[PDB]
Amino acid sequence: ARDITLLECVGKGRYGEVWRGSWQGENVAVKIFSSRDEKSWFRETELYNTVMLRHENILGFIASDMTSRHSSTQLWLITHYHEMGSLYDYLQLTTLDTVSCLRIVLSIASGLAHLHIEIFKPAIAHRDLKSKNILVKKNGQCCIADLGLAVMHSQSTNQLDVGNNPRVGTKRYMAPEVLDETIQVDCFDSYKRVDIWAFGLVLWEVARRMVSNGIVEDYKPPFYDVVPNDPSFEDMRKVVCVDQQRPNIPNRWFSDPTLTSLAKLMKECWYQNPSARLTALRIKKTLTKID
Amino acid sequence: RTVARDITLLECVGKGRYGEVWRGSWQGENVAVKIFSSRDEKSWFRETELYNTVMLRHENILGFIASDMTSRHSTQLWLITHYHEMGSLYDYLQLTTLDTVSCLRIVLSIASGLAHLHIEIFGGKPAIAHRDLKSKNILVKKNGQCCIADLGLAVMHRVGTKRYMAPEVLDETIQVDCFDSYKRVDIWAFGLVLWEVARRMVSNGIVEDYKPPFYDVVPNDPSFEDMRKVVCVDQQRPNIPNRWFSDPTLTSLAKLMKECWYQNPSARLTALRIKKTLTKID
Ligand SMILES: COc1cc(-c2cncc(-c3ccc(C4CCN(C)CC4)cc3)c2C)cc(OC)c1OC
Ligand SMILES: COc1cc(-c2cncc(-c3ccc(C4CCN(C)CC4)cc3)c2C)cc(OC)c1OC
Ligand SMILES: COc1cc(-c2cncc(-c3ccc(C4CCN(C)CC4)cc3)c2C)cc(OC)c1OC
Ligand SMILES: COc1cc(-c2cncc(-c3ccc(C4CCN(C)CC4)cc3)c2C)cc(OC)c1OC
Repeated sequence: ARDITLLECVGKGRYGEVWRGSWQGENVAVKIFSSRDEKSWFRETELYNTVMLRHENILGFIASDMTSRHSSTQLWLITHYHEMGSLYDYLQLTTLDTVSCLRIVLSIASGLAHLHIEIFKPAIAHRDLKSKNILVKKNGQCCIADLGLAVMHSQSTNQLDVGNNPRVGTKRYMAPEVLDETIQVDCFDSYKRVDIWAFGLVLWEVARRMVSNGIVEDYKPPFYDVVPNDPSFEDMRKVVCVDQQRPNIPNRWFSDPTLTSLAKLMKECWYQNPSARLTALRIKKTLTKID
Repeated sequence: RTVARDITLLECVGKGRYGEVWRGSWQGENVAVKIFSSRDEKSWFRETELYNTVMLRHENILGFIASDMTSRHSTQLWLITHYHEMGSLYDYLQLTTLDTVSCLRIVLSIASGLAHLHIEIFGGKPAIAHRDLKSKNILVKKNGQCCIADLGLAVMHRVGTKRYMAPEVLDETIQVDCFDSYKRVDIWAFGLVLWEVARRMVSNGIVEDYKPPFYDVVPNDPSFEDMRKVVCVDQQRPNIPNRWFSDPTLTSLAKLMKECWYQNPSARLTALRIKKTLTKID
């Protein structure tokens, strides 16, 4: 059985559309790519051909299809379906206790460290980490989605595959070295460091929604207060590179041991010097020790 | 909205290192399903990337339907195309002789497919070199035209089958930074295909047996070294039988295949010049 039924659109954008569908009675997500984003479809297909990629905190792959008759091409990616939707969605309708906040950020760190670390599976940098690319599971863990911009590297064979996708990361989550275009494009470690920056921004988005002493912040995206709505590449460069802005730590976090620890972590994701930033493994280890 | 992805696999029509090819059906409609071996997965990725770049549509190119990747307990890679029940030119030449019209129709259809691969169109398509042209990678259609198959090694602007390698590939002098070099390698291979087909064309009651190129000078599964010695060191070329020189079509085809086999790659005819020559024969 390969028959798939499309039930409802759960997402529409420049990237294409995502549909909740049914396959052998089980929900599946079906991403239909815009022809503009054919290189992401191909790159995502290459990444999911890695057999050790499979991980509880990585969106689980089912199939990839390129179909064509005459001059018309369809590009499908079929994955497991997460009915609670993205972290970005989830954070806007719920506050978190300490246990939920740490389960979410530890699971994202565990997924990110699984991507970053070579197994003797190539080491993989994501390059578009953001709360819309993180899905919430019913067990309270998250999984990382969208490997369309991913870079691969094996130290074992001295291979670096940066792909040929002209797509760039989400402007709001771009590291300073990405915004000022100084990033070392033939250095694998540069791409892991951009992920750590983005992860710091996701930590901040999540921590704002953890209640302490009866106080919580509203859901906001990174840099909500310092850039125009729908910020341009230049808008983000101004705040991150010229103004040296970082997300503000609400003073109320400093009364809570958990939020104090998370504030320290996210600040170690945000050094302008990329080599100063924590590794995904160090972040995983710190979050394992926090309670 | 239902998406019927169910492909029945009905009979296996090919097996080998590459994996297997099956006659399949999708909604009553015959399809060909190439199921790749782990060994040959790079050929699935190269052909998928090519078709994700340019959706080739040509009567003399095997018709693309789908590239499918499925997760199992490992990854299955399927390429789905149009089905040609008459099979490969290699298989077809074994149990059939040709007359002048069918011979020219076969080789002009192959030239047309190859010129279409090779030509850059702006607007369009990149220039494409095949890199494994041979009679096994050509399929015969019921209208008596062929289509070129297997873009697994194709390059846009594994190694080729050793028996069909051009001198510059065997002696490792191919100018790898000039895209025209890959075109010239295809033309050499096209020359050998031409020779395989022309042997099966009847004239004055005579035909040659089906033989693969260099059948008389190298073993079955010839080594790289076996091929280099024949093609590069001794500079041998396939035999033109005397009986061809009594027939104006075979005389013109002998001249054509000779102009595909120059040791100097830049002296070889282009696919477009071969097409023109073939339109002036008979
Ligand atoms: C992969 O291959 C095959 C696919 C199909 C098939 C099945 N449903 C729908 C379609 C379709 C409908 C409409 C559009 C376009 C129309 C123009 N508009 C501007 C945008 C949308 C594209 C595609 C197709 C092509 C049938 C086939 O054969 C009978 C195929 O071959 C096996
Ligand atoms: C990011 O990337 C990919 C994501 C998914 C995916 C998987 N499960 C569930 C979803 C989902 C379901 C429902 C909602 C709701 C929540 C908000 N509400 C206002 C309407 C929408 C959102 C999200 C998605 C989007 C699939 C993908 O590919 C098949 C993705 O591409 C890699
Ligand atoms: C995912 O996988 C496979 C799918 C199919 C397949 C089956 N029915 C219908 C389709 C179809 C085509 C095109 C559209 C259009 C509709 C109009 N809209 C504006 C743009 C999109 C919709 C649907 C396909 C692509 C066949 C396959 O095999 C031959 C597949 O591979 C196993
Ligand atoms: C070269 O390459 C590819 C070829 C094909 C392909 C397409 N149509 C038909 C065929 C075929 C069918 C049947 C016979 C024989 C078997 C029984 N009888 C004694 C005579 C007939 C031979 C050949 C094939 C093999 C598909 C591919 O991929 C999907 C290929 O890969 C690019």
